[PDB]
Amino acid sequence: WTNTSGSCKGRCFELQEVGPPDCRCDNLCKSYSSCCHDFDELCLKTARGWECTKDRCGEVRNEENACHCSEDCLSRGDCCTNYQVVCKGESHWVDDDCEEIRVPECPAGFVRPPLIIFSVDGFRASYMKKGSKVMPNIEKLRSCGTHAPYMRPVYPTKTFPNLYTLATGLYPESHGIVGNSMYDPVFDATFHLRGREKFNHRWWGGQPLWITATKQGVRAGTFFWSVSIPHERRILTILQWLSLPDNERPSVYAFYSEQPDFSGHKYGPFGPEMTNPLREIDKTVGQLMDGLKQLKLHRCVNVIFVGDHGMEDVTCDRTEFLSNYLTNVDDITLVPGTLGRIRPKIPNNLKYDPKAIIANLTCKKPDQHFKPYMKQHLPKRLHYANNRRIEDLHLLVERRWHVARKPLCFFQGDHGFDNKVNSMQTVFVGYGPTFKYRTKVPPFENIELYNVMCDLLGLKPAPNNGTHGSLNHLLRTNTFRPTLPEEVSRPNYPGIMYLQSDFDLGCTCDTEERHLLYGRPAVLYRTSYDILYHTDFESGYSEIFLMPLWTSYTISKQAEVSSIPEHLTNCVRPDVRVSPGFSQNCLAYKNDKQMSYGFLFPPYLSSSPEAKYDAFLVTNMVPMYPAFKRVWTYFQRVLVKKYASERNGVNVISGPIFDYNYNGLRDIEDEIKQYVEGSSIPVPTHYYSIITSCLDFTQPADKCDGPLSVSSFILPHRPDNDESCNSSEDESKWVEELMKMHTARVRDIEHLTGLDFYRKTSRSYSEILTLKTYLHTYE
Ligand SMILES: *[C@@H]1O[C@H](CO)[C@@H](O[C@@H]2O[C@H](CO)[C@@H](O[C@@H]3O[C@H](CO[C@H]4O[C@H](CO)[C@@H](O)[C@H](O[C@H]5O[C@H](CO)[C@@H](O)[C@H](O)[C@@H]5O[C@H]5O[C@H](CO)[C@@H](O)[C@H](O)[C@@H]5O)[C@@H]4O)[C@@H](O)[C@H](O)[C@@H]3O)[C@H](O)[C@H]2NC(C)=O)[C@H](O)[C@H]1NC(C)=O
Ligand SMILES: CC/C=C\C/C=C\C/C=C\C/C=C/C/C=C/C/C=C\CCC(=O)OC[C@@H](O)COP(=O)(O)O
Ligand SMILES: *[C@@H]1O[C@H](CO)[C@@H](O[C@@H]2O[C@H](CO)[C@@H](O)[C@H](O)[C@H]2NC(C)=O)[C@H](O)[C@H]1NC(C)=O
Ligand SMILES: *[C@@H]1O[C@H](CO)[C@@H](O[C@@H]2O[C@H](CO)[C@@H](O)[C@H](O)[C@H]2NC(C)=O)[C@H](O)[C@H]1NC(C)=O
Ligand SMILES: [Ca+2]
Ligand SMILES: [K+]
Ligand code: NA
Ligand SMILES: [Zn+2]
Ligand SMILES: [Zn+2]
Repeated sequence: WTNTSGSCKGRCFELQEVGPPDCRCDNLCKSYSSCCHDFDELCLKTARGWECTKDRCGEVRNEENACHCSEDCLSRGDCCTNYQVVCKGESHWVDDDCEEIRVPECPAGFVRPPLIIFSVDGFRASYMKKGSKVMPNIEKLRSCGTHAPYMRPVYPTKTFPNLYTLATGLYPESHGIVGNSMYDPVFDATFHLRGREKFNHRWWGGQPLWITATKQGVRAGTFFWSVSIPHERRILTILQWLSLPDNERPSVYAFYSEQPDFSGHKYGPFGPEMTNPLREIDKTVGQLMDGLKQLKLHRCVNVIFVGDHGMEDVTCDRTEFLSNYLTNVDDITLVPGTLGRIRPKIPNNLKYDPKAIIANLTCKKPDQHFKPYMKQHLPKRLHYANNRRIEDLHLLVERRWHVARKPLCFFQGDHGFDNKVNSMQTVFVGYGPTFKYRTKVPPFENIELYNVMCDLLGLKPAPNNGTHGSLNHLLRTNTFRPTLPEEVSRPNYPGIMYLQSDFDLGCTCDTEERHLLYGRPAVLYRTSYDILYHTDFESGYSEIFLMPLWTSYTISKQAEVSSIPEHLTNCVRPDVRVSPGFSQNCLAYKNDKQMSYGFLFPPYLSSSPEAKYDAFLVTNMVPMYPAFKRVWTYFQRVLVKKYASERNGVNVISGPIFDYNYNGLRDIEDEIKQYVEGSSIPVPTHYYSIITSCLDFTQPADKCDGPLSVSSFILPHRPDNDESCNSSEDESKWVEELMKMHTARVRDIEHLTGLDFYRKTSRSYSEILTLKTYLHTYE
């Protein structure tokens, strides 16, 4: 029971923690029906609106007014934000020239620059192009501070997963808010964006910034605002908190606006009706900045202007219905719209038939505007599988479309799609003493921001998925000095210890400086492996997994592609430096009716026939389904050379990935669940390739003076090409399309392999971290 007879007098929006029996006077009080009886009366005044007018200057204070224009308002901290402009002849902040802020200029008693996070819902990155004609305050923040052209949200590109990712630095699969709506089979309970279940703490994992701050003795303002509280009151409240005594004042603040998302849904992102909401948000930013100027804080505070996701054109006329594909959709529950998650209507309904459902949803219409995936087959870059709240069956929906269960307008916009889709990208601007001045930075992922906010606050971040230091380039100071991980396993460099006669493998056959331009990868786990040198490639061959952890080679732009001769079609040779016992055997391949093999270094790119025979080495071989071979051969034979030509040479590192439990992390031996028939040769779930060149394409890759350029992939190792609806055609019609979908960051590959790349370069470690987080999106 909470005793609501208490009073909020002297208590409005108090930061003090207040539990029942006591009644409350904060933002959460309504959700808990715990407000004091006079909360709305005392704490939510609205009289006279939010702006001083000339006729109010030097009024006697009426405590019934929403804000004040009396002479004493400044000392008390409750002036309307435009008081000085109207009453004292000052200028709005937006009308002042931009001046670099080289160090914080903070009033007496401020020990560090406060951080204010200004989040806007559904703010598409491209809205920024509207510029000062529509958003003069925001344009000033953007042009004078540090901005990215866009910031990449997490999937699904909806509000709750993204706001909580901003707060935690975690992927949804890790923080647990995997959708605006979700079912947890262990709780047997359902979470919705609207309603009370979401208030239960059991849903929310990781450690959000406000808790990190609090635990480390840094005080936070609210990070939740009741929907009933107007934006003007949110801003006034923040400004009032900033006026508090040194011993009460928070260091970090959050503002949230539900616009322009609401209007985007109603009118679509390109609607003329979007101008007004955008003007309104700008006016709010203006109130904040004017208010800060009144407090002499406008050159003291760090401000982050950040969105949760973008907005796409989606109308009623573009809806796929599952009832067109499946016979009884009333027996399933679909989380619908811009994504699909399917489970039986009755939890654990035993007659649920997922393989039959997937088969009926696979490439059944030529223009089909979604694609079904078991979650472990989703592109690894989405990091969307390792959580019990994520249904096994997922539908990745085409941009501009919806998926609905059945047929049984008012909306022209929506979001939720694949987070590399352009329309889903959102905004980032940082302005203030700790950010750079008039600086543009490359796009980056929202998972990175938690570390930076911790930096801006002097906090040590909880473990998260950001790569700390990858955003140091946004900052004038307070950068984090990263340190290189220590290698855990040093390699063996084995010479010949055997003879061809030594092997009974079933086969028949009738540098470091040049091929590892950025140094050899460090192995960050305990294992046993051999460095193997060759004319055309180097590898780290694992004695445990019976194949390379990595194969590294450089291909000049002028490099010549050769065919493989018909007599060498099935040539596999023993490797005299590696024991027969630590080798794969071709008998297993001849014997497995479903699994073939491929090579990490492609024979096609041999320097010479003598060298080409090295490519057929048993230690360059890896297990590949014929379906995958269609992809890999096209990549090895055609694409690698094409990249070399377009990029002026490339350095390639390729290898296997084992992630049977789909947690995005290197499997231990125990976790591997498939082997070549009759053998102990483990089967990769994916194959990766990291392709690097000189950012300045005029320089060849091996002669690169400056920054690097990288693209990487994590290709799923599957027994069929059902994912590619056009795979019956020549590889030139579908393989690249598949590869683009499975683009990846180097950092993703690092998690999955336990390797550390780019350890020997002429660039800073921070620059390299940025490179490792880069994602080539093909948008
Ligand atoms: C992104 O970054 C995160 C954060 O570093 C990484 O996630 C971590 O992975 C490691 C290694 O697998 C896990 O270590 C294990 O920890 C558990 C004990 O963990 C419990 O206590 C910790 C610490 O307080 C807590 O964080 C954990 O929270 C998990 O479980 C909660 C209760 O169910 C849940 O509410 C919360 O959301 C989180 O669930 C997620 O992780 C679990 C696995 O723990 C997973 O089953 C679930 O689906 C979610 O993904 C938990 O109470 C020990 O038993 C082990 O010995 C081992 O030490 C961390 O627990 C895990 N941390 C978090 C917060 O997820 C990711 O790997 C990284 N991803 C990538 C791709 O790099
Ligand atoms: C709810 C997220 C929980 C915690 C994360 C909090 C903060 C994250 C970091 C920085 C900025 C601060 C944000 C604080 C947010 C406060 C208000 C929180 C939720 C309001 C939710 C809301 O109003 O959603 C509106 C819906 O139209 C979204 O529906 P969709 O359009 O379908 O996604
Ligand atoms: C709920 O709150 C009211 C307000 O504080 C409490 O009312 C006071 O209670 C004591 C009774 O011993 C009186 O002396 C005061 O006159 C009351 N104050 C007012 C302004 O009403 C009430 O006690 C609380 N209910 C509880 C504790 O169950
Ligand atoms: C998958 O689609 C096929 C239709 O292509 C469905 O087959 C129908 O099933 C009903 C009863 O099961 C038969 O009486 C109809 O004759 C079939 N339709 C056609 C056009 O042949 C099948 O039911 C679907 N499977 C699922 C799981 O929805
Ligand atoms: Ca794994
Ligand atoms: K075979
Ligand atoms: Na196919
Ligand atoms: Zn949103
Ligand atoms: Zn929305």
